[PDB]
Amino acid sequence: TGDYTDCTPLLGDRAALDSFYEEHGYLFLRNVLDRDLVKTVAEQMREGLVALGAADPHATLEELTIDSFESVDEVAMHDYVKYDAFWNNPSTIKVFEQVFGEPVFVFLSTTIRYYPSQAGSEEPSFHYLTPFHQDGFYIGPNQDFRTFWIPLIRTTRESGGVALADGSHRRGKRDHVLNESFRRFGHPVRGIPPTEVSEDEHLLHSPMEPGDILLFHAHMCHKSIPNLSKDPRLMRMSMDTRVQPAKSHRGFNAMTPWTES
Ligand SMILES: C[C@H]1CC[C@@H]2C(C(=O)O)=C[C@H]3CC(C)(C)C[C@]213
Ligand SMILES: O=C(O)CNC(=O)C(=O)O
Ligand SMILES: [Fe+3]
Ligand SMILES: [Mg+2]
Ligand SMILES: [Mg+2]
Repeated sequence: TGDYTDCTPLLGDRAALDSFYEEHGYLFLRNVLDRDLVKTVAEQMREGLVALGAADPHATLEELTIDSFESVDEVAMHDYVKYDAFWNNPSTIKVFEQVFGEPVFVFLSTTIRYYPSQAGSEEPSFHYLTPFHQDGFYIGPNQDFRTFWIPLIRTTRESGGVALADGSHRRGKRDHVLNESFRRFGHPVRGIPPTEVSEDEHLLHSPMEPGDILLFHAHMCHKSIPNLSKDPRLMRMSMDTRVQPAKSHRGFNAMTPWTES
């Protein structure tokens, strides 16, 4: 469980950036998004949690917690968090265009995540997290989109985020099988057996700061890391969308907001 390689030095170099991405199936970029814009999104999520998660109205972002992710009306949270305005801000688009080397289309769907620490819990609720999977298994038909994952407040090794299997995107779609320990809508979801992820596809996770981006290939095998933070005990607050060349086919998920899919 190593660390992401910082790819920010490669942004000035089309060839070098693409070569890294091709080999590894991800890019980790530090301090490339407008931190004021990110903070505004974080504070929108915070206000949603005050209104819907019974979060402390006087807590700072890092003091924030909620009793239960599940007790929060996720549909209502989408009214609070103004992600489309963020993704489509010129400063954000510029970074996306640097990554792709061409004009882009940002998905109309974004997933917002507000996961409290469950350090010390004997029966923790982590069924709302994700098993090993590839976004391309459930998004298509085109497979040239990339997932863009951003922290809204900082993450730590203990507070979690997403773990990536380095270079796991080079053998196409992998088998996803029912996993009863991960659920959406009472339905179990499908994941890649952890045994079917090679020891050679080294698992990576680094702490990230608001302003940072993690992005990865449609066939990158990745999974949630649970929040077991204690000192500091932090929420993990993040959001993820998908982005693709403006010219590429725009599928169902690309055109359909989260609340309707
Ligand atoms: C495979 C699992 C984990 C990734 C996706 C996910 C997520 O939260 O990213 C929840 C499941 C529902 C889904 C149909 C969108 C597919 C999911
Ligand atoms: O953030 C998480 O726990 C899981 N995220 C993803 O699977 C993603 O962004 O594609
Ligand atoms: Fe995913
Ligand atoms: Mg107080
Ligand atoms: Mg392939």
